[PDB]
Amino acid sequence: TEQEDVLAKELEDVNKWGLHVFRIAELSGNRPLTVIMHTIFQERDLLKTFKIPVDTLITYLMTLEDHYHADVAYHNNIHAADVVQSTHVLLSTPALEAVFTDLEILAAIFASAIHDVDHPGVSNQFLINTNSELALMYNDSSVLENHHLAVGFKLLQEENCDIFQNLTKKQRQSLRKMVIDIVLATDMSKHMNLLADLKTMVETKKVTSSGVLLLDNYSDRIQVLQNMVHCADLSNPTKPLQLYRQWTDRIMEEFFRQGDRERERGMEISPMCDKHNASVEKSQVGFIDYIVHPLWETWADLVHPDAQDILDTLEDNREWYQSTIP
Ligand SMILES: CCOC(=O)c1c(C)nn(-c2cccc([N+](=O)[O-])c2)c1C
Ligand SMILES: [Mg+2]
Ligand SMILES: [Zn+2]
Repeated sequence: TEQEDVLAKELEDVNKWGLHVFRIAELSGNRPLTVIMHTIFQERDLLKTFKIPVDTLITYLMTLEDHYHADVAYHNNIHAADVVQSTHVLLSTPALEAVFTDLEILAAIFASAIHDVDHPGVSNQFLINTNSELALMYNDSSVLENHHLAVGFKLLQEENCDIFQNLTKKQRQSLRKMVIDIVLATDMSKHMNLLADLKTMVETKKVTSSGVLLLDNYSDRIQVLQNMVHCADLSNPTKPLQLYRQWTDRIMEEFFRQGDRERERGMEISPMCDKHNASVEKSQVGFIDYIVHPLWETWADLVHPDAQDILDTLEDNREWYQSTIP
């Protein structure tokens, strides 16, 4: 089949920054997370290493993917597939060669896959301000992130979905802890603290003669994995412009829908959520200057000079967005 052939060809770029993820979503019948996760697991030999039955992996992935909302413009299965694939590329950074174990690799990829599952398309602050059941359950802290974790793990208990069935008890405990530590770190309210700690690691950085990072204890290892997945989460502005612009269109649609809910409820409209008073291009330049560039520049220092091409693209995109402002 032509559709199946073109999908296979697009998936050959799975190890590259700038994978045509939207095209893959279309060609796979809206199954980018399932096909990209399966491809990556095969590429890294994770099914054999952890004795994961192929049917079990696909069943879990399809179930997980079904729990991403198809009517949420940004925080959906395409975003999850994109973060998974971006983490997969970051794990292959020369400076991290042989740094992480297969279990740590599995944890980072799994964390990426479930990190926004069942996202309702509204922010933690909106959930807190509307006295939502989610904010009540989670006592106003990392409300969404706790929920994404709970759903991602609970789905492993569905029929033929336990992809970790052949891991030892110790491996399962370690993976669970790492996944929780990683997904909770994707809460944007923790960004400044995560970045501050990453900068501290860079200053005291220890490397081999080839530039490979030397991370001994759990605190340092998980910190790098947390920042890696956080970078993947915040990687849209570092992708080829055609991809970045699509992600911007999607987050603005999602944000505007939240603002529409806020406006009708008589709530103050959140930043970037007012479709009648928006400055999309100025907001992207601000996002890059204050959040994305500071993070990626620090990551680039940690793995110097492996992230130079990513940083170059980010700066090209910032320049272009700035040029659209008269
Ligand atoms: C593609 C442009 O993206 C954005 O402008 C943008 C802004 C601002 N915040 N966020 C955002 C919102 C919730 C969570 C995260 N995240 O955890 O990375 C990022 C995005 C994706
Ligand atoms: Mg999130
Ligand atoms: Zn995300």
